[PDB]
Amino acid sequence: KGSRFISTLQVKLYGREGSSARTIKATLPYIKQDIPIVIIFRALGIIPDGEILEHICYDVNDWQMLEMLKPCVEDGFVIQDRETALDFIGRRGTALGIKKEKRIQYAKDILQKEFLPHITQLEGFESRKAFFLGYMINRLLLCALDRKDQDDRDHFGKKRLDLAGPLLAQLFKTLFKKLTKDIFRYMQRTVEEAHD
Amino acid sequence: TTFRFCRDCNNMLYPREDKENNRLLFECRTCSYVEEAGSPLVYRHELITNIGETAGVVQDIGSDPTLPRSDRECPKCHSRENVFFQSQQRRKDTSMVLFFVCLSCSHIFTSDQKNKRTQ
Amino acid sequence: LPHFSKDDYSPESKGFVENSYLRGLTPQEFFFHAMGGREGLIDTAVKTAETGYIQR
Amino acid sequence: LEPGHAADQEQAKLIRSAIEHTTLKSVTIASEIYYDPDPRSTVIPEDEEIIQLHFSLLDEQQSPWLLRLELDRAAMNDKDLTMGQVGERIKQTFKNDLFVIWSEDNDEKLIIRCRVVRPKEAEEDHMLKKIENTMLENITLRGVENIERVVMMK
Amino acid sequence: MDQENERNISRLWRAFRTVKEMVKDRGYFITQEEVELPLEDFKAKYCDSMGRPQRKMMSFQANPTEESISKFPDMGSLWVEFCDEPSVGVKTMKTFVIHIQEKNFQTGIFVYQNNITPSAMKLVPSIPPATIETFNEAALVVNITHHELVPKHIRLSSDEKRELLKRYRLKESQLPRIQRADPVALYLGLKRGEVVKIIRKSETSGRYASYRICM
Amino acid sequence: DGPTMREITETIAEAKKKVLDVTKEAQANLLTAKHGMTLRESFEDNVVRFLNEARD
Amino acid sequence: VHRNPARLMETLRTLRRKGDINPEVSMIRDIREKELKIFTDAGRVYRPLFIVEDDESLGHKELKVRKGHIAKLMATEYQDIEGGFEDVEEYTWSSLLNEGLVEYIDAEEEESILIAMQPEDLEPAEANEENDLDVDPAKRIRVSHHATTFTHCEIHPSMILGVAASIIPFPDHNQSPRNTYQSAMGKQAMGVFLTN
RNA sequence: AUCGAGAGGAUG
DNA sequence: CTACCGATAAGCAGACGATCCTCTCGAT
DNA sequence: CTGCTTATCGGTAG
Ligand SMILES: [Zn+2]
Ligand SMILES: [Zn+2]
Repeated sequence: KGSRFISTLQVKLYGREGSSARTIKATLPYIKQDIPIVIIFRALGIIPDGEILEHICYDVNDWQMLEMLKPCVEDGFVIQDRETALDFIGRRGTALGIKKEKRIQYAKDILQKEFLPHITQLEGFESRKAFFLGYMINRLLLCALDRKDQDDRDHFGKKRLDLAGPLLAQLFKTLFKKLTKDIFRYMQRTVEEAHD
Repeated sequence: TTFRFCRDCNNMLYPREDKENNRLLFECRTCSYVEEAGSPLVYRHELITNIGETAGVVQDIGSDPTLPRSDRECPKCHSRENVFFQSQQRRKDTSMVLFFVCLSCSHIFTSDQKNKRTQ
Repeated sequence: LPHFSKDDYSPESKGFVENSYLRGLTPQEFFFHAMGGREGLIDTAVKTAETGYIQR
Repeated sequence: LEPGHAADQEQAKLIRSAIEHTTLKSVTIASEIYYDPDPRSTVIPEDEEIIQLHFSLLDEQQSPWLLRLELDRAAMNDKDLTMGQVGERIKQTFKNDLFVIWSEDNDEKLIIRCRVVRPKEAEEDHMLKKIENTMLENITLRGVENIERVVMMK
Repeated sequence: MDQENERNISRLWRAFRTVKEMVKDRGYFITQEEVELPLEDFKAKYCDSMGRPQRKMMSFQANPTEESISKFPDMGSLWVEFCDEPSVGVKTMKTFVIHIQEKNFQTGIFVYQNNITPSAMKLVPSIPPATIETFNEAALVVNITHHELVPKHIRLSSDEKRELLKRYRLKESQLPRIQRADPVALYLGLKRGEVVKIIRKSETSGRYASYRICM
Repeated sequence: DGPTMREITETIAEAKKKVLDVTKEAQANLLTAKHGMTLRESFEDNVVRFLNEARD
Repeated sequence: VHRNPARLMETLRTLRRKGDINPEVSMIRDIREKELKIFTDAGRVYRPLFIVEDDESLGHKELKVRKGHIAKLMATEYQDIEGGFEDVEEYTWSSLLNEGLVEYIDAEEEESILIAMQPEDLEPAEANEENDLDVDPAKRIRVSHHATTFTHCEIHPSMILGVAASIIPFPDHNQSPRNTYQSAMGKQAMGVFLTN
């Protein structure tokens, strides 16, 4: 019920089987490169290692899971603090140094809107999005170790049918908002005149 | 493997050799804390892995209707009630052995006549 | 199909039609033979556009 | 086959196992690192005499960190292989810069032990991992690269 | 490793053999007695006082058959050398050229064991009129023309070639073509212009003859 | 023929049973894998042939 | 998260079967993954079907809809034929959907259930028959019920078909691609297309 | 007449 | 024991995608 | 489910 904001997120796993060190990163909307996960969590509200791993892995018994994550941590010892956890997420412009306190407030709301716009899109929610981002990771790995199958794409329960109703909807909505801004553009041309 | 974390700060611990008395110390690159080691085991790879085979087993499994029901007996209790399934570990070169779940008691056993098992 | 248990690699489960065209297929059988025959029409539909580009 | 032979299967089997590619990787249960300090007395109880007969006191160092290798009693039957032939192709790879021990096929547990050696930035540890990496995907045991499953068809 | 000292020698022996077959096939003079030299008599005669195979002890010149002059008054003087040294820089290149330069040969074959440095390949063709060639032991353990799918090729002469070009009224371009680096075309050693003739067999008409110009 | 129709269903029944044993075997880890292919690959190949030979 | 979905599930399924929770909305309990997904999205496709339940007292495991239900169902479809002078009229389809006898099942929820095929021949008792004398030689060979812990049961298999396809006589005696042809031609035959 | 879309026929 | 050359392994991009036929509909 | 361009790797020469 918030139009059609198709904001698509991907969590990738770099390097193939038996490679040097397999590092985990993610694609975020309105951002140039990919970003190590450990930076993302710190940029949310979770700071310390081992607390990070509690959002991701759920059973502190099964190690291989854990031994998978050494590469990521060892990639984030360069950012340990709340504040500049978002300094790395500030490559939007070519040295927007004019925004040292504004790039943060550019990043701060990017994790309000562009990052998982469902779940919620308000202010006071960070542990809501962490447990999830940290559940995508439990899946992405629960597969790379080959403990569960890949996801099937032609499964009929994982697809919907855009009927006459919602067809009209995504049309009428677009129409109405066109007419709505035909009013504004007419109002700026009254007072101006009286008018009536 | 089982590696460990520091108190106070709460991060990961990275190994170190004691030059003098020859022993093993972990520590965080944040505060300074340093604890002694337990087992000499620092790293482990495993290419052929016996775990992952039997996941998702609960105390609420003898209810799922989509699982098949056989005429085995538990070598401990003796109830001909049980449910079963192949290796949940979806690899290509895996084996076709069954894993049964004693319902009157709660036990776990296999159909593999050869190959020793420790669960 | 949801008319079967899990982990069942027997003939009937995995698409062997016991019955002949005369005796008549059964419900599951019907549906399997369906998935099959379909592959025919699929190929001739979209594979020919290659077998005909080759010729050119 | 060579015209000199024809229906001698035993000949073909040889050629099969002189051609087929086999990496150290395909015969490894698990690789692992340990802190073993006392060279003569190991901290592990599974390796009492290895380590008990080696007979190194015929000459007669050192290295701190150790790297163990469990092997699968399984693929020592199909692919034709002996512990020795393994060990040799290992040392032959690096040359005179790492000690290497092992047990006999007769034993119940097949194992390898290795230790870096011996120059003269500490951080000695990370790299040791990139040896056990090179050790798996890059070590030939017998046969020609690019070749896989080789079939005995008549 | 005492078997890897025993195979290394055996492979060197078939490579030796294959070099012989090629030299005579260019048009030079070798007995079938010299080629079919058993593994015995080679175990000694070419090693040292222990069993280590001396390469410098194999090198030999080569003279054409009295029949080859009738078709090629040019072909006359060939020399082959083997080498102990694995890596061969610009320093080893200086030695061999100077050998021929004064001996006044025309063809220089050099069989190495591992590979040649690009600092050595730079100073190869820059010393005419004569020409030098090169081959990897590992690519000469087996003779390639001694294989089914390969038919026999026959270098034909200059005054000869003009005959093909008149009696099919062709232009140089119009012939089919063979590659300089081509396995066979090296096995004989072609040139910019030299034309082959190929006597392949056929299910249509017993024998069919194709001609290829070189590139 | 009635005598034949019977004989056909009985020539499917000893070939649906020859499959139950090749499963019954593979499931107690006695089924040796053919050189160069998976244990599951030699079961699959096995059964599929058991059912084709059954029809012809 | 929730602890003990033993009862939490059963309470959800009880209220939908009464009609309290909209019969559209679907509910997927996952034992072997420890998950519970509830879906309310628009576009899910679903279908019938009947319900089965061992909740029966002196009569093992059986279907819910009894012969008595069937009667009140035809005492409706005949009632509005001859004497339709307002003689207390009721008992439609939606009456079933509320008395809890039919459940709208979508594809995702189709993963957790064990559907039967033939109501009668799929839970009567043993004999058995298979190779046991005697039967009709000329009739077809059916799988046989071998698993018995059913939950649902299909309405009638012919219902897998479409509008054009259900025109075909004995489609289960035809080679499959043929029934697809007739489907395309049935739409190009000729007759009465509307009475007006 | 021109540009644009969709449905159908023949190889199944 | 450092810059200049050169030669190769590594990684983004392209221009193709059956023949013929019948009809209907909306558009600057 | 590619020929061509861009990038980082070793070789011998200032
Ligand atoms: Zn600390
Ligand atoms: Zn028990």
